[PDB]
Amino acid sequence: QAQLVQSATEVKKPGASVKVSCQASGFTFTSYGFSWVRQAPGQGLEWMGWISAYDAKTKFAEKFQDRVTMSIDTRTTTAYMEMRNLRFDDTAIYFCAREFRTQIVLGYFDWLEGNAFDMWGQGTTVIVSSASTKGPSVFPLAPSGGTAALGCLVKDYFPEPVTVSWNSGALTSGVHTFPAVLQSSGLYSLSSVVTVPSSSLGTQTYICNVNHKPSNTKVDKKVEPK
Amino acid sequence: DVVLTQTPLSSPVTRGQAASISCRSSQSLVHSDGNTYLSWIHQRPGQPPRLLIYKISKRFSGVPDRISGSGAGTEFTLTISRVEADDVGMYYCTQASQFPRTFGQGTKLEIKRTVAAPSVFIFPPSDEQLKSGTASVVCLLNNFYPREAKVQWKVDNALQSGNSQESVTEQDSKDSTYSLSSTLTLSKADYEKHKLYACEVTHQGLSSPVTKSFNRGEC
Amino acid sequence: EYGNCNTKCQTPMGAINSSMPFHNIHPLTIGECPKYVKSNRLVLATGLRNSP
Amino acid sequence: GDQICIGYHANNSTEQVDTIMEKNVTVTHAQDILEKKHNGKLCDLDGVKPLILRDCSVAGWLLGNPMCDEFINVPEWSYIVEKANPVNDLCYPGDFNDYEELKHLLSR
Amino acid sequence: GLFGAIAGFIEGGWQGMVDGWYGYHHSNEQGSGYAADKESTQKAIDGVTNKVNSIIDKMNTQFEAVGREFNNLERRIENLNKKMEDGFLDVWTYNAELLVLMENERTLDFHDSNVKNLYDKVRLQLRDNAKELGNGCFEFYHKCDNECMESVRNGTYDYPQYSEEARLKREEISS
Amino acid sequence: GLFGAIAGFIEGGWQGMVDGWYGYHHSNEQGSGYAADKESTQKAIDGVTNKVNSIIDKMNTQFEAVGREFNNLERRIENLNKKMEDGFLDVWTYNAELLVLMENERTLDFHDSNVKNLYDKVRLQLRDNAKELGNGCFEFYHKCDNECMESVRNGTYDYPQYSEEARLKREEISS
Amino acid sequence: GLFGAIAGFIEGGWQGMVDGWYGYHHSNEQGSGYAADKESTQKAIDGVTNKVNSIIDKMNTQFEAVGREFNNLERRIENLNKKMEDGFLDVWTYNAELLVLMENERTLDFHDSNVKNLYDKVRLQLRDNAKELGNGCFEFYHKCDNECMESVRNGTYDYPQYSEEARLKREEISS
Ligand SMILES: *[C@@H]1O[C@H](CO)[C@@H](O[C@@H]2O[C@H](CO)[C@@H](O)[C@H](O)[C@H]2NC(C)=O)[C@H](O)[C@H]1NC(C)=O
Ligand SMILES: *[C@@H]1O[C@H](CO)[C@@H](O[C@@H]2O[C@H](CO)[C@@H](O)[C@H](O)[C@H]2NC(C)=O)[C@H](O)[C@H]1NC(C)=O
Ligand SMILES: *[C@@H]1O[C@H](CO)[C@@H](O[C@@H]2O[C@H](CO)[C@@H](O)[C@H](O)[C@H]2NC(C)=O)[C@H](O)[C@H]1NC(C)=O
Ligand SMILES: *[C@@H]1O[C@H](CO)[C@@H](O[C@@H]2O[C@H](CO)[C@@H](O)[C@H](O)[C@H]2NC(C)=O)[C@H](O)[C@H]1NC(C)=O
Ligand SMILES: *[C@@H]1O[C@H](CO)[C@@H](O)[C@H](O)[C@H]1NC(C)=O
Ligand SMILES: *[C@@H]1O[C@H](CO)[C@@H](O)[C@H](O)[C@H]1NC(C)=O
Repeated sequence: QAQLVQSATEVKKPGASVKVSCQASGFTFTSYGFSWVRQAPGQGLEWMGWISAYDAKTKFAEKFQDRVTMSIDTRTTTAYMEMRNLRFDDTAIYFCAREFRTQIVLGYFDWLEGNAFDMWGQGTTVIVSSASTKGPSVFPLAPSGGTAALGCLVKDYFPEPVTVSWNSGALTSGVHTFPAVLQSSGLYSLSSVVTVPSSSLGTQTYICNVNHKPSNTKVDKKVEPK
Repeated sequence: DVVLTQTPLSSPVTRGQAASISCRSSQSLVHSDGNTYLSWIHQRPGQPPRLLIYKISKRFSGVPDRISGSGAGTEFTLTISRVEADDVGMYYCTQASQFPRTFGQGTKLEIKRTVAAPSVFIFPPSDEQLKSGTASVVCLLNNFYPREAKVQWKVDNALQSGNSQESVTEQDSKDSTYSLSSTLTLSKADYEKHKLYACEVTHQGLSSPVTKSFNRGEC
Repeated sequence: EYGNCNTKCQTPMGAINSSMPFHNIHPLTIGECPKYVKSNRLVLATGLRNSP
Repeated sequence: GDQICIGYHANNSTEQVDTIMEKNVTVTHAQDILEKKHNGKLCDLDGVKPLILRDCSVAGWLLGNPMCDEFINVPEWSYIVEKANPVNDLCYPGDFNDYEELKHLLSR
Repeated sequence: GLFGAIAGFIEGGWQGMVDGWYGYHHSNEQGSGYAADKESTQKAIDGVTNKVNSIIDKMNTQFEAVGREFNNLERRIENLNKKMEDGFLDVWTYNAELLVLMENERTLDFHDSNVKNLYDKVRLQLRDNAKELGNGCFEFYHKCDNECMESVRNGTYDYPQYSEEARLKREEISS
Repeated sequence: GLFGAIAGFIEGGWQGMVDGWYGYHHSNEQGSGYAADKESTQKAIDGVTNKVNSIIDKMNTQFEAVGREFNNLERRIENLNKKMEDGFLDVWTYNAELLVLMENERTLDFHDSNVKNLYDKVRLQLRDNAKELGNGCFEFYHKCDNECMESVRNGTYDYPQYSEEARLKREEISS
Repeated sequence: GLFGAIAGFIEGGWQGMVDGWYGYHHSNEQGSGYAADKESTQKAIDGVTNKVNSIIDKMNTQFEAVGREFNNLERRIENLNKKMEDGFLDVWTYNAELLVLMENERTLDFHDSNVKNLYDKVRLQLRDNAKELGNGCFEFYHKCDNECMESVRNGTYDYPQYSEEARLKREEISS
């Protein structure tokens, strides 16, 4: 099936550079062009430039004109995007979007190979931070008839993400694993909460399972009433 | 450059009702072939965008006939005629008849449900965290709507400022509610120099501000 | 008079904001301009002879 | 007997083109490659505003002809726009030495 | 035209074929209908696109400022500039005009060739399993339902399968 | 040539056909003779006329006065003018020369195509009522008097009328 | 391509034919093998040579000295020279680029035509003494040793000699 698969995430330091790839498969690579589009945390989509897989011809955005370079390898049906001089602002997801192969199009019939932004890659996260890989500290959030609320505080880790589960994935409803925040220190932190019956405390053992894939740091922490 | 002015930025819509998103271009988008390459894309949280409409009004493969595009010239309109949970996310109008390419600011669709007030909960910092030198005092607003809320931290009746971050969940599929988490961040020094920690919450679903609180060391 | 726009190519009669290879507007241009011709109509065929 | 035919497209186009050997040939699709449209105003050129002198010559503006109101002191421009016959050149009659070359210096 | 097909042995095009540049019209027991050939239409749209884009692309565009900077005692340089200015306009006007006239002939001959090649593609598939009516149509010597017509249109027609049925109908016409 | 007819499967042209560019030579009981095809000759003369006229028409001609107006201390401008003058002559000399070389090839291929198309026109009329000798001639399987030859030459040949007489002569050759 | 032969009804060329541009591959009792057709390869190499030589020859080359001879108070002439210099580079860059693009299409169509014409040359020699397989090959209805294959390749094939043997094999296939 026709698809675009981008490269894995990149953790880079300020001043460094990154080269995200996008591999086409299942369609004629040279029948298409490719726009690069980014999504910064909380921000809307931002066009970065375009490159024809037929021509090698480029088109550029004002903001990235200088520090971005696009290229193409027709033997591995792969499009690339290189960014020089990485900044913090550059922390973002970078999408590779399929588009027109030429700037003048004769779209005279509707089924023709064309249609802009009809196929997207899964995205590549580039993180730009002069912090370094760190496993989280995991602290309990202790509960007080009624609906009881408890949870875990997964703190001071890097990079994203952390997965959180409860009792080896046994408890799922009631749960809320929050999106992480970036602290002033440069490390991320989140908390995972779950509501349960008051008549469970002491009767039921509640443990949050915290995995941080980037450092291979696994931690299970039981939450006891206080 | 072509500017695309998308409106509104925020689109609460009750399940079953219609949503109507507007896109105005600074300038004609008719390409040299007669076609106007004004498109709509949609982005669910945690996924790549997917094409909904191309050429003003044509449905991409897979797209229901309840999703609908219209317009001419410089005013374009996407309507979604009976909204579901899977319709929530960001919507962008986009143009590819000209370089540079342009996107709209974005429109966030969201399910509008009956107002539901948050179950609030405060959490003292564990003894383990007081050993490492810093203090996390967590406030939870569980399962509310609408999104707009105000957390205010108080330490011995003194409003805090610029020492806490909050994170909000994505809207829930079944009950369309949010949760929000405010985290007060202090030193072991400053934590043991006060007694009363209180969390005060203003929401539409409450008539009076609700306050959960605790005294240090008394649990 | 000034009209708060931007071009790559500027004509005494007004601005040309376009990427065609020829234009017939005015010779006394300033910018990255199309090539000036004394022509009313330069039209390339793309489709076929039309019926009947 | 059952049939299959090969054929080609036709439509309601009235777009006409010429060839070396024929004129006014109607075709299904065509493409203009001649720009004929202008916005009818003076714009910035690559992000830099022009210096528009309404009723003044370059000489009037430079020397400070009292009818040539002291300009907003635009610190940078891309080109200069003079009227065809500026009313306010030299108010006291005379000559400007190497004027045309100074004007070309001050163009941008 | 050069290739003899368009406005030649195929008289006139088809208003009823909306979805492509070249294609087919079938007629059998189930009913008649039009179908665009997408391989040859897409190829052609690729070529013509490329043609148009090159005519525009390959133009080299530089920054030039052109005005009238010479005074009343520099009429000889002003005339040197006029001869230059006017000279380039004569060149570009002639090249543009002839370029368009000449590539317009080649584009129409391209379509002619594309149509003739498609006819030859079906010709070579059907062989003697069909009569060649000479107006761009083939009269089949066998029964050809919709799945058979699709096989002609997508280049997988099975000559052997229908070969016998066909020759019995050809033998029969020899009476 | 490109279309294989002129100086190809038709070896050499006809001195004896004075009244047109392309035509016929018939041979029957009444006698032989040459006849110009006027439709295809007039079409071709229309196209080539149009070609010639456009190559001349489309040239834009302005008034220019060119002399040597610079003095002995203006050699640098005089050389700027020479570079300009010489530059345009190099351009016009190359374009004219290639234009002629290139349109001369297309004109001869045009004639080739015109002749091949005419052959195909008669081919499609006669079908199997005549043998195809392969040198540009058709040997008729029936008796074809002058009014029959005229019907071939003006595109109204009646295949049905002679169809039976023809197949009896083809059947007969199978002995 | 325009003529339907190269990368059309003949799919792909022949790595094994080292000694020419177009030619033959035979297959009989004695063995198979490749042979270049020298008449049509030499003709084509004549044409393409002539093409290349003309594109180079016809350029008119004059002596020109181009420098920067104007001082700091002659910027207006210096700009007249720049407009001139830059103008001719835009002209020559566009013409060269399009000339190459356009004559590259004609050269490839030339080869296409040359191959189609050769196929038609063998077609016209063999007539019905061979079946036409439609992929560029002829299946012979008779036994054709090496001296027979040479006669096809050098344009002296004797149809009459093999004509009877052939029709007995065609009659036989009608069972
Ligand atoms: C015409 O073209 C120019 C670009 O050459 C456009 O100018 C851009 O847009 C605004 C001004 O309208 C500037 O602030 C940008 O910096 C320009 N971008 C550049 C130089 O890359 C202009 O918008 C276009 N005008 C129209 C009507 O389409
Ligand atoms: C070409 O068209 C043929 C005819 O429909 C296709 O072959 C048939 O496909 C249908 C599916 O609609 C099947 O039910 C039949 O079993 C197929 N028939 C045969 C004889 O194979 C075929 O898929 C098409 N091929 C290509 C390459 O487009
Ligand atoms: C084409 O030529 C034919 C053959 O001569 C013409 O038809 C005949 O015209 C003669 C007049 O000289 C009549 O005596 C015959 O009765 C006609 N015969 C038939 C069978 O019709 C015909 O007029 C010509 N048509 C065109 C369109 O040029
Ligand atoms: C074309 O090839 C044929 C076939 O070989 C040549 O004719 C034969 O030439 C051989 C010499 O190798 C003789 O032994 C035979 O007697 C010839 N056979 C016939 C039937 O003539 C012929 O010389 C070649 N002709 C040209 C013009 O190249
Ligand atoms: C040509 O036909 C189409 C058929 O849908 C129609 O939309 C169009 O209006 C017609 N003609 C013109 C000149 O627009
Ligand atoms: C032929 O072209 C001219 C202008 O080029 C136009 O005025 C005229 O109406 C055209 N004729 C037809 C039949 O379209």
